[PDB]
Amino acid sequence: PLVVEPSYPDLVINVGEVTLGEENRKKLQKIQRDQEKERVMRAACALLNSGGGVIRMAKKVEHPVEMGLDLEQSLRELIQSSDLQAFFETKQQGRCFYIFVKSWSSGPFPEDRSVKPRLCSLSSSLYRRSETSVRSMDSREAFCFLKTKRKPDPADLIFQKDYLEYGEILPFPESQLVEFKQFSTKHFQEYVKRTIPEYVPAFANTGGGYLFIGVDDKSREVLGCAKENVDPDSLRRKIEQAIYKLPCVHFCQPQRPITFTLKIVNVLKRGELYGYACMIRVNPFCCAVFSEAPNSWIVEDKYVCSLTTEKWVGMMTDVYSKKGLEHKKELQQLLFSVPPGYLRYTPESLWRDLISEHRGLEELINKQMQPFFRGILIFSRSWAVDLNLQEKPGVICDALLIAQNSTPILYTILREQDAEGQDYCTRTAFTLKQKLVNMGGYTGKVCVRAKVLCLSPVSPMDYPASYSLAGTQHMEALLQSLVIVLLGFRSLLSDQLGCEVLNLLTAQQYEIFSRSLRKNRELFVHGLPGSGKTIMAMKIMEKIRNVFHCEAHRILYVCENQPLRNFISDRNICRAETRKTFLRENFEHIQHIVIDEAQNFRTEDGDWYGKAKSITRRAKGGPGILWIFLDYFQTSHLDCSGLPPLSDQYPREELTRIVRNADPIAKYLQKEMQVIRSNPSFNIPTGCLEVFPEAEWSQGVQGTLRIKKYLTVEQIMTCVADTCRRFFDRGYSPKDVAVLVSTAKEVEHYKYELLKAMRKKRVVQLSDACDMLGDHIVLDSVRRFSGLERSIVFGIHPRTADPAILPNVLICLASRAKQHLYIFPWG
Amino acid sequence: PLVVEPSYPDLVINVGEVTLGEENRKKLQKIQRDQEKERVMRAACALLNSGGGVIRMAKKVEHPVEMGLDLEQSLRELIQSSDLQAFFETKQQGRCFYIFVKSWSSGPFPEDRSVKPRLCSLSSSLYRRSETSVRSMDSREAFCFLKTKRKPDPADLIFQKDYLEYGEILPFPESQLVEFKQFSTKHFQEYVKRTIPEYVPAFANTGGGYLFIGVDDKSREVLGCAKENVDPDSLRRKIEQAIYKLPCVHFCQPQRPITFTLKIVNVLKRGELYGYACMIRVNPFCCAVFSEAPNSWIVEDKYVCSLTTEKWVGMMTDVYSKKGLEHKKELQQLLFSVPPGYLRYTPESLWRDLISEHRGLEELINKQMQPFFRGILIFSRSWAVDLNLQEKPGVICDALLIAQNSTPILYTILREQDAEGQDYCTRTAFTLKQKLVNMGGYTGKVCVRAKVLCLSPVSPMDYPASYSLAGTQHMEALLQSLVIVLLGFRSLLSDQLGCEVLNLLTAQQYEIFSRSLRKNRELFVHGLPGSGKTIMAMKIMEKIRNVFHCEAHRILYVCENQPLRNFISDRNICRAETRKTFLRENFEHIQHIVIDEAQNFRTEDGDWYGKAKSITRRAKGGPGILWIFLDYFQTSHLDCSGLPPLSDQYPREELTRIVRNADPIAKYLQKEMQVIRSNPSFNIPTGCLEVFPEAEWSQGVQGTLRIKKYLTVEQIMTCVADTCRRFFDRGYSPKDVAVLVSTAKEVEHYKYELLKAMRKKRVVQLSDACDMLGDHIVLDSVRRFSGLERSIVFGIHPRTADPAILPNVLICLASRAKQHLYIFPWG
RNA sequence: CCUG
RNA sequence: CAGGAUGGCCGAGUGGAAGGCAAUGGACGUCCGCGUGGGUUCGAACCCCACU
Ligand SMILES: [Mg+2]
Ligand SMILES: [Mg+2]
Ligand SMILES: [Mg+2]
Ligand SMILES: [Mg+2]
Ligand SMILES: [Mn+2]
Ligand SMILES: [Mn+2]
Ligand SMILES: [Zn+2]
Ligand SMILES: [Zn+2]
Repeated sequence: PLVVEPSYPDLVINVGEVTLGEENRKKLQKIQRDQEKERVMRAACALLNSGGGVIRMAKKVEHPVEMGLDLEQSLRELIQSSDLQAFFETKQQGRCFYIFVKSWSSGPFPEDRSVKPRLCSLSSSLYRRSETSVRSMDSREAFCFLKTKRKPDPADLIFQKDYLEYGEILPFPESQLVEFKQFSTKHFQEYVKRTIPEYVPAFANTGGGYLFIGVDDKSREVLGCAKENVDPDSLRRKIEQAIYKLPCVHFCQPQRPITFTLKIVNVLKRGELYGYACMIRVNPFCCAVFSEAPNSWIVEDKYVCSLTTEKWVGMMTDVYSKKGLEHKKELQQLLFSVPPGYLRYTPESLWRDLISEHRGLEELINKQMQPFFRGILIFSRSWAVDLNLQEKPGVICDALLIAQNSTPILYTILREQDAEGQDYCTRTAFTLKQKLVNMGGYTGKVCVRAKVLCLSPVSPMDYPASYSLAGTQHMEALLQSLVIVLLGFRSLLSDQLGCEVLNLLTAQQYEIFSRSLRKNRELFVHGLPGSGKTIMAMKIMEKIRNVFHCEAHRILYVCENQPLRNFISDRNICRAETRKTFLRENFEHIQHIVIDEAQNFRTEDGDWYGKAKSITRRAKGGPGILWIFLDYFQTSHLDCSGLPPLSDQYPREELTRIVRNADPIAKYLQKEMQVIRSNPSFNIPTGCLEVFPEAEWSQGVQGTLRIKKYLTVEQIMTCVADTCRRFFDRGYSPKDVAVLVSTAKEVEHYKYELLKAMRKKRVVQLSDACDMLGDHIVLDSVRRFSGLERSIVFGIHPRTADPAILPNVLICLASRAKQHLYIFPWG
Repeated sequence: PLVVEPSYPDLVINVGEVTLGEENRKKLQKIQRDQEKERVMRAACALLNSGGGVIRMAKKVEHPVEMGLDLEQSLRELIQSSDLQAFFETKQQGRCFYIFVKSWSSGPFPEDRSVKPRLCSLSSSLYRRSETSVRSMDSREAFCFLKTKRKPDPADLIFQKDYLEYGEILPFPESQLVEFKQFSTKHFQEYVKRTIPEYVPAFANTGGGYLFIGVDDKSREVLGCAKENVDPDSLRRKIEQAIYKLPCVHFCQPQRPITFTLKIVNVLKRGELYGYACMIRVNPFCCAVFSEAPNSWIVEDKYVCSLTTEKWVGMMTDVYSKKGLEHKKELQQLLFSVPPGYLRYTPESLWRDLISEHRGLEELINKQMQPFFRGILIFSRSWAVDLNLQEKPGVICDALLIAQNSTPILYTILREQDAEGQDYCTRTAFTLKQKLVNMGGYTGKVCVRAKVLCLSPVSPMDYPASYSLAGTQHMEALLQSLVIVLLGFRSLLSDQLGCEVLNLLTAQQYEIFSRSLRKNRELFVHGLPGSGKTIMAMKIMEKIRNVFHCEAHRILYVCENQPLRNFISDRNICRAETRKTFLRENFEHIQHIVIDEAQNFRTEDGDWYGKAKSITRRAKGGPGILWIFLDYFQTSHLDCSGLPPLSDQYPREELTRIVRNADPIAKYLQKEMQVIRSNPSFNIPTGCLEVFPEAEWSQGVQGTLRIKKYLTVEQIMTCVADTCRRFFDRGYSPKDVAVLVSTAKEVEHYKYELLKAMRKKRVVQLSDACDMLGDHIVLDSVRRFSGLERSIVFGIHPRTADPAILPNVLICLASRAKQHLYIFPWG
């Protein structure tokens, strides 16, 4: 049999002894030549259908030889092209001959999904009547045939007869619908058995036709087979069983069997019976009829296996991340930008951590990277875990090199030499390559070379020169496939990519939303939880500056909360102030005003709404911009806010698509908003909450949502410390974490008890929400964090004085977390 | 040389006497068999590349015969498939054998435009190196190869030597870069000439390589050619000339020749000169190299012609109605809807006119149409003129039948029998079929039969059954192709299709525009001329009814002009009134108000804007909708309108895309809008006209723009009556025509002056603008017609009493015409 | 297509 | 799974059109032709492939 050799970072099939050279292969018998050809073609088909690999065959001579014309032609028939170089490249060393196979189709969503077939095959086993001949459908023909089937006569005059005269001349030739057959007397019955499988499917697949057995092909005479040698009823049984044995597939209901008419008619000579003529009429079949199982091969687990008929049809007709697929080029430019003239190390934070922790690692890597002038080196604690494999103790780190004039190399750094190290690195490189093709959709020639290194002071297969990354185009295509693969697993780089995907989604929505600036002066923007409301507000202020040509200090932003204004003010895109500062101080020189989280405002201090109306109207270039962002789902008190009635808040723009939280958090927000819909506060006008998230919208970003009820305070706080330490080990920064509690009065207690457990985990700085620019964790209340967001958020013990306010708290909490959310409720 | 038979409504190629049957073609000499095959294949390739047709062969025998397996296989190679049935169908009667060919690729923009090649070929003459063999690229391979080219070693050790030894073994085998060839024993220079085109193109197309002439293919021994047999310098000259004779096509700058190094090296024998060896190193070539001109054929005029290298490459590497193609399904369902169970005559106005004019025409057509139980019969004065051909006097009408269970038939009706009648009908049917395929992009099997009929007292081919329209899908696909064909010619149905295209464009822009109904309550809609402002106003009231669930009478429409008020009222979508009626009567029962042409309102009667606000913002379901449609380019007077200041007119929508006038009219509108902007009216607020139309927006609808300056009143009126009579003869209704005058005081004068000429033309009814439903030519002033549209507009002597309005009046005139605009300015 |  | 198909007929020829019952396939010394169509070869009846 054929089995993949496991010691390699690639699929490598050993086919054994093969005779190579056309002169040598001409001296073989037909049987042995065909058997060696079949082994090699099974291997090449399997590697084409499974992401590529290497065929290894032992050659019986020492000197370089050519492949042989018959093997060449079989490879050409496999790829349906004379361009062998595109998929097959051969090397030979000593007594070893290697063929390097590229994948046929790469990824779940190739560009050519409707253009080229999913699989290569040795044969499709689909036959078509092609005028007077029967021909087998190549992969492209069969692809088109099934793609068509999936969508939602004088001969009959002869067939109607109940007897035939011996020597009768039929008045029609063989044609698209007619086929005449004659057989020798002794073998007639076995010849019929072998005939049915090749002509019945061809008629069924094409439009039907008549198969006349007992008619001379050339003269069209009726001859039949002698009575003594044929039993009509046994013949009928045999033919019918052969016909029903044919494998049929369906794309419809009802899935009825092949329909045909079988007639065994009498052949009369001089008025006496001589023999029997068999006539089959084959109606056109609704779907595809195979003569047998297709001859297509794939690698699964470790065995080269043959696809079944149904699996083959499924593949020939029909976590993957489409947001990654769509944004791959932008994401690659952001994270894995290829430097022009030096080797880049990423992530820089993880690299610095590793070099600080381990002595001599810097020198080791620098010495190992001398040959590679340009490219990128991507580090990790364990690429194995990054790919959902098992971790190996003793692995300092893994690094993936993607440099010019080199193949991809996966380095594994060990503290001390190990026997299992090379196996671990090989498994990791093999998985990485298979993902780069089968998930990342890479269509080039790719290999990952596994290389173990030891910090304490089988040969590698040589690939053709076409497997080396020759420059920017290849490196960028491979890094975009790497982006798409990383977005399918949980890891530091997959989390950075997910954050950038969220940013790109927000930018799309903002481009849709910013077209209203030229159309409005007064606007009430009703956002939903996690709709980017604040990001739109900032980008709108920038757009106002650019369009109206007014200086930044002429644009004003008003919010309820000090942390939020602090955050907005540090942008230097406008003047930012609070409701109280706004109501107190004078702003006559201000032309444009933006107001956010207005539903949290209060009427105690004064009529901020009227003040802003006046300030904006008295602007010189007509009335200025007065945009009031608000979200009633995130209300923070039962009092009135000073907003005009719901019927007065016009014109309106609604931000309904969730673009700021990953998929789990978004689903949680969607579910939880129904509680607020069920019981809203009385300060909320009734009809406002009848805004619903877009049903067709998803973020396509992975995240973590964990509910950890039934725990005590010290357990919560130790768990938080453990999780933060794990993230910091994986490479996250503290400035990606925030801890949110019910009220600002409990902030001091929870800070103390968090530092009590953090002093065991090597970070001793917790900051309030009023500072967000330093590299430290943020602890604060849910409410004081309104308008801010962090990648990882710890939600501790929701609590408020009034039931009428409690329902909001879960939404106002979960909406603060971009990717990872941990909830610790009371119980 | 082959020629098209001209007596047919199709492309028919008569290839002469052909031997058919496998048993008959097996008895031939190979030369005769191959010559017959070449003739048939040239015909088939030409018909594939030229829209399809028929090949006629004369078969030497009386009885039915299969085509022959070599002919079948050549057709399979031609279409690169075994599905011959899709393109080739064969019939035979007596001593005639027909092959009906379907077009390979049809239409200017096929669905498969970028995936399948435009041409079928007998040979591409493009060769690629495939390991150790040279292979010709089929059509699909050559298509992909040319796309790739269009988008923007141990052998060298031997090659470096300057002498070799007889019997030397070259230490490397043949490979993708190396070819071993022996010299011929007989004719050496001729052999080298023969072999250079076989190998130099393949190396040049596939990365270069080495060709060693004089090296045994099997033993790899150096043999060379005897010294006395060839002369090295003449051999070099012959090789270089053969190389430079190779056709090449470039897709790049510069267009450099083929690059190579040619070496003739002495072949010693025991240290003495015995012979010569030829070494060619062929460098990779930037573009395609042909061994000879491609073997592809096409029907040009009356000749079957071969395509040149450059014509073939252009065809392979790459009026028409884009909007027709985009909306063909909707346009077909509007105009050419095919009913279930009865034959439909269209256009019915033209049909009625024809039967009224001619005695017995109804009887003739109804008699002819008995056989057909379903379909559509499309009449015309002259389908030949519709298709840009020449008219034939004596032709009553042409009808195009498209009925179930029948092929298309073009009928020509003559008053009296004529010899040229059948020729005229055949030429028209040929043009129609070729257009349906090559221009309308029909991909099925199509033939248009040509029949002549008379009102007073070569046999057509019989097409396969697949050429008859089986049912709804075939009839609809064909009618959708006819839609695209018609939209490229100037005719009555083409003008109706253009009107419906403008309606589809308006509906799309309205789908964009109507999203503001949820988001605004007060809206100022600023439309440009021809931007469909009134259509939006009507359709948005239709939407207000559905979205506010109120009855129609709750909506109020207010405009300036009585004709427009009437046109709106007669639709029963709302209550419609005038500004003057509005400012007097009671309307507080109203919830919603839409104001149109508000720029033309006047202040002297009252505060209409104040009344509108007051009525709307006191409705029960909150403030009502108050949308105001205005167009500052279409200002009719220089006084005050009563609108709020431009700085106040928010929120604001803009309709900047012209969707109501054909392309010439729209361009003329833009050119006049430029004049307005250059010299704006003073009563308009300052920044209004800085609205600009969509730069790239086009309607793709053909129209008529004619300016007949320096005419007299008599000439103008006679020309108007003459053009009206021409249109009415062609089939346009009177109610497609409007005659517009500069001022209303001239209306009765010009009514008299018009009837004075029109009574010669057999129509007696004119109408004022206040009746747009009557089937009459509307004569009225530009001012009174503002807000109304008609297909044909006659603009007479436009002018203003106050100079500023001079270009505004021209714009308000032009914008009224949908398709045909005739202007008669001042002398 | 024929024969074992 | 093997073995076949040659000129008028019988039959010899597996890589440089016998013989037998003056010639006794053809197109224009080159080429095609040994069931048909292709391929390799400097060279094919001869080797390879498909088809009948
Ligand atoms: Mg014989
Ligand atoms: Mg023999
Ligand atoms: Mg032959
Ligand atoms: Mg020969
Ligand atoms: Mn048969
Ligand atoms: Mn060779
Ligand atoms: Zn079915
Ligand atoms: Zn070039």
